[PDB]
Amino acid sequence: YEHVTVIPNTVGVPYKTLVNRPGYSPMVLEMELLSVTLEPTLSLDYITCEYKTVIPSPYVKCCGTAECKDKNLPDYSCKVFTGVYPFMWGGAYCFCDAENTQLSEAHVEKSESCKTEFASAYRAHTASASAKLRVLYQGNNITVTAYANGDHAVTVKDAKFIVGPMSSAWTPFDNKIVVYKGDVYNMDYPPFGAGRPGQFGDIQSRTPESKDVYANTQLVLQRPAAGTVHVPYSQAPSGFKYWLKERGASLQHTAPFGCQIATNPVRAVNCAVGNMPISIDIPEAAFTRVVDAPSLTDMSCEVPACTHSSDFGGVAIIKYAASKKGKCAVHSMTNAVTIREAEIEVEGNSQLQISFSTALASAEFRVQVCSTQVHCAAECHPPKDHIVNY
Amino acid sequence: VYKATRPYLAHCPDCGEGHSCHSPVALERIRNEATDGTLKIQVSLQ
Repeated sequence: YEHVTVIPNTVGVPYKTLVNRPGYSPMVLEMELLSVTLEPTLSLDYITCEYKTVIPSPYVKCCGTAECKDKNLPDYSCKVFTGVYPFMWGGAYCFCDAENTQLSEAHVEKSESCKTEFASAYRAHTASASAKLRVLYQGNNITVTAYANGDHAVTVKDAKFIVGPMSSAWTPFDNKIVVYKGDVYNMDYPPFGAGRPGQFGDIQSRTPESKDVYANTQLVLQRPAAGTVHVPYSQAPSGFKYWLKERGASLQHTAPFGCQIATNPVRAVNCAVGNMPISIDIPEAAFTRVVDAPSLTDMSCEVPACTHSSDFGGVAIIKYAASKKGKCAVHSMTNAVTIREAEIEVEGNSQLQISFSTALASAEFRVQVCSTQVHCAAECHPPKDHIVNY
Repeated sequence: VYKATRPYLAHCPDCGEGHSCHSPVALERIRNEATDGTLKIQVSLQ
């Protein structure tokens, strides 16, 4: 028998489902989906980190004019300064008074820190939804791990489970994302070879092992001081260092629906988004016939204690007169109230105690023990909250 | 490796009281990538 139901996509909330196979005693199944993971497919565009300014010894051409050649290097800067007369500890470096030139050279590469301190630019597309669950099946807890696509059958204790498809295809990760250690950011990052100086992407490396890097850092070489051998320069400060302080709060703090964000791999956890359909093909052996199950008669219900809250604040005592000894399923016929226990051991001319949860001050509900219903009248009082820490 | 290399004199903008000199303790590069606050300082001497 195939039982089809729909539960909201919320982890840590046990849901009760009534399985009613015609000519067979009702079956109560408790279903709870712990974690819900939304892992998007990533495509690495580039890596960014703090840049490094490689400045070799300046070419001081004594009595001659140096020539700048166009070098294919990131942020390559070359400038030949005329009328230079530099000094060292033991006097002038050049024989000539005039006609001495200094060739200043500079280029930008990845810093030594790039393997340790870096941000990754990813293209996020089509999030794969996965769930961890728990089913109270035949008085025992069974764990079913399946893809929430509606086309992945997982069989546990002869019961076939088909989870999904997810009502929401949402994945907390726009098309373009940026990852730094344990933090994920939704950012429309500049493409490779389009990074601006002093901003995220001033230096771009396709992979962290890449040899040739892109660089656009506002490197401008300045004229050296009179009689001084040095390479003065003006440069836009590190875009990665600037982003580290300007990034703001990560997705773990800003994402709606109380999403928890994790890395390695990047995923949205507990993104309570939408609902989840559940299909359970329960085998014939699990079911017990109405004749084989005890018959409930002369039923009465009393509520000695009730508090309307999120947890099971209500207590109900149900008196009965059972035809034989056996297991009976307990289920609330009113959607306003939910019962904690799914199965109770029935005896004879005895009584049973149940725990229930409701939000109503005046709770009117029907309890189905096996195949017979009993009306419960409850006057539930407000809780202290206040505030609770779960 | 120090049999091939040697300490040197290089330009320093302030050798004391804001005056420039050919320093035997000239500063080359100060690295501050360490998040623990440790500074890796490069000097002209050995």
